Amino acid sequence: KFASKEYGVTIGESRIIYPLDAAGVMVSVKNTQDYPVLIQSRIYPFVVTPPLFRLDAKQQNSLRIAQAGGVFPRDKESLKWLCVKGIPQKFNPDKDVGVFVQFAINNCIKLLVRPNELKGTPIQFAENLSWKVDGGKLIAENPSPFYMNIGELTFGGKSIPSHYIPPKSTWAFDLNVSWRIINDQGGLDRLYSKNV
Amino acid sequence: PDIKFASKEYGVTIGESRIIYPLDAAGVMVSVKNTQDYPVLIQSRIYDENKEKESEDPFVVTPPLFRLDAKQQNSLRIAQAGGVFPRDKESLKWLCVKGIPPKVGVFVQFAINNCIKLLVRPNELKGTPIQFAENLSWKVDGGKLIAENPSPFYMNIGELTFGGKSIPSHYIPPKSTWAFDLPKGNVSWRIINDQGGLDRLYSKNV
Amino acid sequence: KFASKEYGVTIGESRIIYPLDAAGVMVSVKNTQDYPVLIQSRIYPFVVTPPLFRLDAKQQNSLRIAQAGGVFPRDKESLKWLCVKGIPQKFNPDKDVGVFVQFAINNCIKLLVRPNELKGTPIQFAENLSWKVDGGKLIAENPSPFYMNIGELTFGGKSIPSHYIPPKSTWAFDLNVSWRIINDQGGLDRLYSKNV
Amino acid sequence: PDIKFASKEYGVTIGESRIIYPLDAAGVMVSVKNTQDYPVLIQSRIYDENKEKESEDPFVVTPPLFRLDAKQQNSLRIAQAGGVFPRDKESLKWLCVKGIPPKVGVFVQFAINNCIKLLVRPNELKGTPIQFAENLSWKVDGGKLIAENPSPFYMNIGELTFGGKSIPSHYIPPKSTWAFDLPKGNVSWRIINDQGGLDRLYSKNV
Repeated sequence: KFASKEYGVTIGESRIIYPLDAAGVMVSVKNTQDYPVLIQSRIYPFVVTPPLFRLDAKQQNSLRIAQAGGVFPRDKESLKWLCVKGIPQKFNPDKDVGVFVQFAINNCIKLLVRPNELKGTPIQFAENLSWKVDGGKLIAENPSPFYMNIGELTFGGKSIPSHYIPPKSTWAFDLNVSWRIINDQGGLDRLYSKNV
Repeated sequence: PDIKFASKEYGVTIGESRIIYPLDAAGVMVSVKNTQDYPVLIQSRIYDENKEKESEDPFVVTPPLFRLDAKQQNSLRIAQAGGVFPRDKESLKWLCVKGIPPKVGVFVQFAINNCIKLLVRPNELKGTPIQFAENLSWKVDGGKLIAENPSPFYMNIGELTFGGKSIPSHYIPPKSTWAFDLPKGNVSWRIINDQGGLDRLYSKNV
Repeated sequence: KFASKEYGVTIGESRIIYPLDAAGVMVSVKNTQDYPVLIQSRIYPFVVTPPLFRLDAKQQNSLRIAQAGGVFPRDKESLKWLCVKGIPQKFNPDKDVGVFVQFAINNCIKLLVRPNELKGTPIQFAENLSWKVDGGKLIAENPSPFYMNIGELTFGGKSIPSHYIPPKSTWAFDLNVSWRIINDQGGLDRLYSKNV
Repeated sequence: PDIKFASKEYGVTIGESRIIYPLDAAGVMVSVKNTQDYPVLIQSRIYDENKEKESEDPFVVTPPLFRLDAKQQNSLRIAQAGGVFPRDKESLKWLCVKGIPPKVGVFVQFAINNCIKLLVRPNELKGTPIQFAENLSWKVDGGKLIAENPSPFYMNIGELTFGGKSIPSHYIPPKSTWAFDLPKGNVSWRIINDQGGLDRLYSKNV
């Protein structure tokens, strides 16, 4: 038998905002191990540069995200994912014998694509969510041009696993509603309540 | 002693998230989220790179101890319990949230200590870091590269080279300086903006 | 997602021989980590001493295995298992931030109970295994008073996951036979062949 | 560099297995076993605490590289490819067998480097370690506890105390000595016998 569990939390939101129609954006990638790693980037259209490079211990390097430049919707935000993979004399039985480890790490930040033509900010629209219940699931609708990053969500005084609400669209949660979205200062915006 | 396995976000960091605390606001709230599908016990605290760990911070989080169920999230409440802080410049604090087990073979337990920057921003402060990145000046002393920051903001640097050679980035504290180590014998830099992206390149000679 | 695999082999056999009817035996337990651990022992009758104790980094301590002294068979060897569990100022964001680990470890050596009255050694009896096939499984019989520690086992030129063969008893394997047992020098004894 | 996670058998060692190689036997065979239910790649070699790792040993294992399937076992073949070794005393070698992968989240790989003692025993040597445990003598020098071993065998010590204080055990090489570190300022010991058990206690004054 060999078993492992991981314990920890995500703090806040992290995102890259790509302003639609910009030649591109630059993003830092820092290796914080104290050994060399091979960094490989992909997006999930857009294209990332270099698609593959070496990073020495404690060093950082920039990446350039840039858009193929095909049709994007102009009425709303879109969501892509940037994923960055990192890959890595006398005999002495106290040094040499035992268990040795290696690990590969795959990271993904949201890459948020925000058309220049779009009005205001998520905050200004957070109240305007409305809610309903269907085939057992708690459905939320977002009329907003923005993704609504749900950070606190209670239904009938009991809290529901969060998830963003795509703009001009809907999202369906598993089981009176209150919610807070996440503001552009990593923080939680104010609370709202509604009915069904 | 605590056996350290990896560093941030498992050794690979994209950009840098930050939290702004508007000085003498009653308090900010922060989302915290358990990605596992099993319960996690959560311990939160504020630290300062200039204060001893055991000692208390003027700033405080709530709940300082909280069991969080599978996939669940909770809000933390950061509050300045009346410390005294400068009006003219930013102050850096760190909110850390550590997970732990709730109460033939190996059973391994990985405990993630996740810290994010708490940037204490006086409201008597107009503009943003973006508008001050230029103002950095550079100097070499006892073989260390020294950055002077005349501005009220922290310059969270994300790209640094000195004579083509890339240097392990750090921040430069406001109205203060920072000393970088060298390898061999012109300076170029980018700070990290709010879009979580990198700012423009600037260059200057020592 | 979080996943881990372990890669390694068992070398040879390890056992404690308890000579039936002895006041007891002594066994070393060494902690090879460089930190303190809490050692807890159990047997799977017999009794182990201390049943629970602290062991500093690199230190060792003895354990006394001793038999309740109830009825044991005298015609053959018996098999018990000894299992030993081991349980365990300025802030600086390069030292303090990241992933930290702990692990508990549970070890089991065979505890082989060998009556004084018993003749010879496994080696002298290794040839005397005989084989058959039934409900799809490859069955081995052991007429020997000893456990036969199978270390190499091929059937129709293809190798089968090993397992000991209890004495005056039988064992059934999943799917001409050849086999080697393990001698009391950790090594592999000679090869034999039979039919069905 | 290789990132070390734990030491032997994950930090908790019961007794000590050994392998005896009868000097100038053609070769001994050893069982090796994959407990996982997935394939493992196996790399075997002999080392000497007195030779450099990269350098070749007179002794050799076969196959030096072997993929072993789920739950499978294989025999290794240790052979003295005509080195020159003393007839009068034992020599210690080490057979090491390392496992490796065959060719959102973390994927972790634990690689176990398992070594067992290869005790090269001349046949011109009657008796066993058991019959010589008594012959150890002790001495204190520059604040180290020194064991003299006049015997042809390795005294694989499994219990040592000096003035009630327990000392991290080691072996004492035959017709040679060993130097133990101290903590504070009478000696008691047990070697490890063939039943994998501990021998009788002996005591002596420096």
